[PDB]
Amino acid sequence: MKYMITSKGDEKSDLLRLNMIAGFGEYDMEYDDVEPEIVISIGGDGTFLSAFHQYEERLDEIAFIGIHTGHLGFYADWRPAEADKLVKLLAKGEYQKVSYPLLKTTVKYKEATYLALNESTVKSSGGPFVVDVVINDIHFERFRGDGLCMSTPSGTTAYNKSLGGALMHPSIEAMQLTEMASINNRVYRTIGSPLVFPKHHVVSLQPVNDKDFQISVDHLSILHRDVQEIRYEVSAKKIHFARFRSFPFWRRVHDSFIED
Amino acid sequence: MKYMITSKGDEKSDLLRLNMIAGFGEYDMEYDDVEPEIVISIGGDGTFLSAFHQYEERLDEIAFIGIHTGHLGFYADWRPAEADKLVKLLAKGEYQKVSYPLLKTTVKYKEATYLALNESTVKSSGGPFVVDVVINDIHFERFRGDGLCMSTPSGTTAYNKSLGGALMHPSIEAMQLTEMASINNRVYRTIGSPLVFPKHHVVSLQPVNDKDFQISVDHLSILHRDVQEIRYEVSAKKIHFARFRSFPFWRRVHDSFIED
Amino acid sequence: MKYMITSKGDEKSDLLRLNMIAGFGEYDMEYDDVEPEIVISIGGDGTFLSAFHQYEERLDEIAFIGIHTGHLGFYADWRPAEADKLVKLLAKGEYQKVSYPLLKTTVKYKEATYLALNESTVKSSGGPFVVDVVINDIHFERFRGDGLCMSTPSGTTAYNKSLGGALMHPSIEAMQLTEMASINNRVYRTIGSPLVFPKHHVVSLQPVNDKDFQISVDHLSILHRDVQEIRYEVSAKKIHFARFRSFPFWRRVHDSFIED
Amino acid sequence: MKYMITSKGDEKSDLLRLNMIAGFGEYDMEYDDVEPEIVISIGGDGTFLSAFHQYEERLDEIAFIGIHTGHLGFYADWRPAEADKLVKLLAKGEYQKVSYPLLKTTVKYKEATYLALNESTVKSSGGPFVVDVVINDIHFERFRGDGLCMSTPSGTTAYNKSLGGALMHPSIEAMQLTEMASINNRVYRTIGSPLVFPKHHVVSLQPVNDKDFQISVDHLSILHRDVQEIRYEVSAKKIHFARFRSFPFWRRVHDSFIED
Ligand SMILES: [N-]=[N+]=NC[C@H]1O[C@@H](n2c(SCC(=O)NC[C@H]3O[C@@H](n4c(Br)nc5c(N)ncnc54)[C@H](O)[C@@H]3O)nc3c(N)ncnc32)[C@H](O)[C@@H]1O
Ligand SMILES: [N-]=[N+]=NC[C@H]1O[C@@H](n2c(SCC(=O)NC[C@H]3O[C@@H](n4c(Br)nc5c(N)ncnc54)[C@H](O)[C@@H]3O)nc3c(N)ncnc32)[C@H](O)[C@@H]1O
Ligand SMILES: [N-]=[N+]=NC[C@H]1O[C@@H](n2c(SCC(=O)NC[C@H]3O[C@@H](n4c(Br)nc5c(N)ncnc54)[C@H](O)[C@@H]3O)nc3c(N)ncnc32)[C@H](O)[C@@H]1O
Ligand SMILES: [N-]=[N+]=NC[C@H]1O[C@@H](n2c(SCC(=O)NC[C@H]3O[C@@H](n4c(Br)nc5c(N)ncnc54)[C@H](O)[C@@H]3O)nc3c(N)ncnc32)[C@H](O)[C@@H]1O
Repeated sequence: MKYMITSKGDEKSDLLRLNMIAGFGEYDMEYDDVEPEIVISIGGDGTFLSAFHQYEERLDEIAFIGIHTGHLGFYADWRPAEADKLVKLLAKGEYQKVSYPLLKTTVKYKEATYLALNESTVKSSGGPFVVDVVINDIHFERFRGDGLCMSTPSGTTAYNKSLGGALMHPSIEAMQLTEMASINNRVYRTIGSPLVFPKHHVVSLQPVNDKDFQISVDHLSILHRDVQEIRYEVSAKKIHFARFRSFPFWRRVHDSFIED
Repeated sequence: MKYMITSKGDEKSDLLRLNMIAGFGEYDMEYDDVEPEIVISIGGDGTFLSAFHQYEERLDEIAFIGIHTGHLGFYADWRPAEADKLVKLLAKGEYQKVSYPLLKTTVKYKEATYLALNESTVKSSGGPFVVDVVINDIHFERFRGDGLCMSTPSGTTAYNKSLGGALMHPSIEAMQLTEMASINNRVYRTIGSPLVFPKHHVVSLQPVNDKDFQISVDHLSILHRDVQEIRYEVSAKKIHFARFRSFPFWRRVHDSFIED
Repeated sequence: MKYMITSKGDEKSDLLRLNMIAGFGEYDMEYDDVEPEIVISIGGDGTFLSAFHQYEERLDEIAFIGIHTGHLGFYADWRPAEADKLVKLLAKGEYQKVSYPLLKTTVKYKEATYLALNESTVKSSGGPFVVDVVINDIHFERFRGDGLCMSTPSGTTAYNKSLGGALMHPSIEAMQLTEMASINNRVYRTIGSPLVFPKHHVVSLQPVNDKDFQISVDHLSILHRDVQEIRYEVSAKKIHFARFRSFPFWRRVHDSFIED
Repeated sequence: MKYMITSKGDEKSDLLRLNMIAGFGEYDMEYDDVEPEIVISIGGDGTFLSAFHQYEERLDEIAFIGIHTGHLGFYADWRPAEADKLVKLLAKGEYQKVSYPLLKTTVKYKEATYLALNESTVKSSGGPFVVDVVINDIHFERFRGDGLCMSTPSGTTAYNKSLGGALMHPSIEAMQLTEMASINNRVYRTIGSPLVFPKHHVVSLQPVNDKDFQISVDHLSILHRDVQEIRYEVSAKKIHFARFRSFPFWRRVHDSFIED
């Protein structure tokens, strides 16, 4: 089975990568970073993010594995000392697949589309941030403030969390929108609360004056000029994980935030 | 078709109720508050809550209608001046059904079960509130504070909202747990963020010292003594609404909180 | 110099108390719990609270000392192993005084007055909590929700903190009001933000319907019936601490919440 | 008495400015925008901000007046239709002075100092924002997130408010620090709560890796490279308002946020 391995780049991660490759050499496993069926990421959640985007064009043909070298990561839930056990199980195909929902972002000017594993956020180019929020073609509110964040289920433990958003189990096909320092006057009104949308619901952000926005997708952040619309919806695409043992999302949340 | 009508009790509501009954008299409609197929609530969301609990034993045989007399209610989304149009459509059966998820609460000592349309909350009898939160048999945290609130999707716009919870579209089969003034020390740790659970996930609250709790279910609030466990899960039962026109949840949220 | 010692009641605290008394016996120190000039509290912040209220009638003649036996307390900032050094310094009068502001609460029906070291809160007797907030005789808002909390500066690290309140340096003569799960509709409006008031500002809570309130003052909580007004203001009275070394408030905040 | 008038620039504001000048011509009043004793700002709070910074070098020789043309502003608390009454009172010197505290910001690389009427905030140049917070020379925390905001008392109703900060009466000489989307892990810890500092307390932000910061002061925002320290403290300088009638801060808060 074709596979590839990305690395954080530091000494610890590269040597672990080299050892796993040597181990894979003792099995019927072909290293291939062009069309792998298995992508192993060694490092943190930031390394896993990169691995995901590196292969976002063939998400349906890939099963991802995360190794943390590293504090306990949400995506990288494998200890380094378990690497040898890992190469074994991967070789004999003793694993099933677990899928998480993704977020689709469409920027219309032409138009560009992006896929997020964590979230996509929108900010202004420097001036004040003012946008109209439209839900399924119905004007919901005019948001004034620092920006808006639209998170996937697995992304709720990231940026979303810092903004007061709720943590959602990744078996729920939804996206969550949170506010960033909204102005609430006797003249300016936002909902304040995070909003959780189901599949097929479309949230559209529309410029009021300034048409330039700094739009981020996970770790990537690009300036978009002359934007007519930003469109959010639960993607039809999903990310597939290879799971060899039980590591429940809530236990992962506990170990990362409460006590490990 | 059998039907019944509850009223807020004030002059406006009772007279509207009497007029609708007279109108139903002009059709093949039998008033029956023992086995109605249609329950019409005239008043506010508090009146609708009562109507729901009054008939929670036959939820699968009933379609609910809410009339607000009344500011725009989340459950009571019919204007009084539309009552005559309402009686018409109900008579000719020109309506489909919309269902919302419900919350099941199980209190073990024996055990009692309750059904919530909005939420179920837990507080102490007076002393400090300390409970262990267990998710699917795994200890998640030890909560210290004022209490915990477990909300249905449609209930997220109620008490849940005041506690910083997210608003969830009621087509999502989930429950949301929020904290009430949790103590977060260098010794006491809670997740802080709201938690959204899917169907079949079980959240269990377990006493640490005091075994007495003030437990609320929607408008009802009873003291429970010698509690061994409080168990939350998305109910297998659902509430059924009769819908005659489009009134989207998000538009309802907008009209109630942003601008009507 | 007259002195007295209160104890948490457990083995550790009582024996420490007995040892300190024996140590004081080696100096010109008279034990007196009726008119002490020095009150030593051994236990936690809950024990210190009790010591304070036990002697709130002679606050200007007393210097308080807190010993934690015990995690690091905000009021009890002395390690048990430092007790012997403590008895020494207290005997030779090698200490200056540090004062913190207090909160005065006046309940009118007749009227009762209370003094708080941490905070005073107001809740309903069971029904909904609705009160008019009047600042210096000007109606500020009508609050609907679970309740209101008025905190002293040193109390801001307590209940106030759990409600989203700010931490205030105790050299600032002020009181801070925070909300408890306020309902914010398109019909019900509260400020949302905590409010910090200076000396001589008077905040008055006035019933709208229900005249019965559960009113707490620090650890004490009594039901008041037929209340006409609750009045908050920075007290003219202050609590006096005896300080032998530098232990800055912000360092105390750090050790309690960040890392000790 | 020397005076000057700034304007929002729109038709309404300029004509009001021209009329007031004509009115001042009927009295012993000399227009002078180089050394005015009275600065009148016509527009919004953004116009008042500009007027303040335009003359921040002679704050002790100036009394500011704000006219809103305009919704009710916090600094611009004069209705346009009251302009004629205003010119009268100003001419006869029938006014006393009210002073609000200011915030001093010192950026060391050399060093630059800035004065804020509302707040000063710090963000990263694009990468992650990581800084060490030092209070009076004692390391308090390592902040990871979007940024930090340090607000004056009168500024608490602005940006500070959107970040969950408390509203402080401007008679209190203090500054308030609030967080912007802080990361709180089991490895990263911030206080979370807003912090209110008194006069003479110094808060210092120190780079951990990236030494470049986008630093804002009210409406102004400049990038600073190779920063060694950002230092916050309550300024010795104060802004002076000319007051002709009672318009209490809390009433101003009410009219702006609750109901006008
Ligand atoms: N910057 N940053 N992130 C540091 C933390 O991000 C973590 N992380 C990561 S990836 C690490 C990384 O480099 N991430 C870039 C991410 O930082 C997040 N972020 C940003 Br941008 N601003 C943030 C902010 N202000 N607070 C918290 N997180 C923020 C946001 O999720 C963005 O995709 N993914 C998750 C996840 N799903 N759940 C919980 N944590 C996650 C890493 O473990 C690390 O601990
Ligand atoms: N108390 N109260 N509730 C007043 C508001 O509750 C509204 N309401 C109602 S029912 C009215 C009533 O009497 N409700 C009792 C409910 O009050 C809510 N509640 C409580 Br208890 N404490 C609250 C609090 N502190 N803040 C806000 N809501 C609170 C909680 O949802 C409880 O079930 N249902 C909803 C709903 N699903 N979404 C939004 N609003 C709802 C009514 O419209 C009314 O405006
Ligand atoms: N309940 N309780 N309190 C537990 C914590 O209170 C601490 N404490 C105490 S006293 C301990 C005690 O028994 N306190 C009763 C206090 O509990 C606080 N409280 C209440 Br009531 N409800 C709370 C809640 N929901 N969350 C946090 N604190 C709450 C409130 O301050 C009340 O006066 N004083 C302080 C203080 N000034 N700053 C920080 N912590 C303080 C103790 O150290 C203990 O860790
Ligand atoms: N951007 N903006 N501000 C719009 C509002 O700022 C108001 N304003 C102003 S000045 C208007 C303006 O142009 N201000 C620039 C200010 O915007 C504030 N600000 C920023 Br930057 N980001 C914000 C944000 N995300 N949310 C709220 N306010 C924000 C911040 O206070 C900054 O100094 N001062 C006050 C004040 N002291 N209290 C309350 N409101 C104030 C104006 O009335 C206007 O309604």
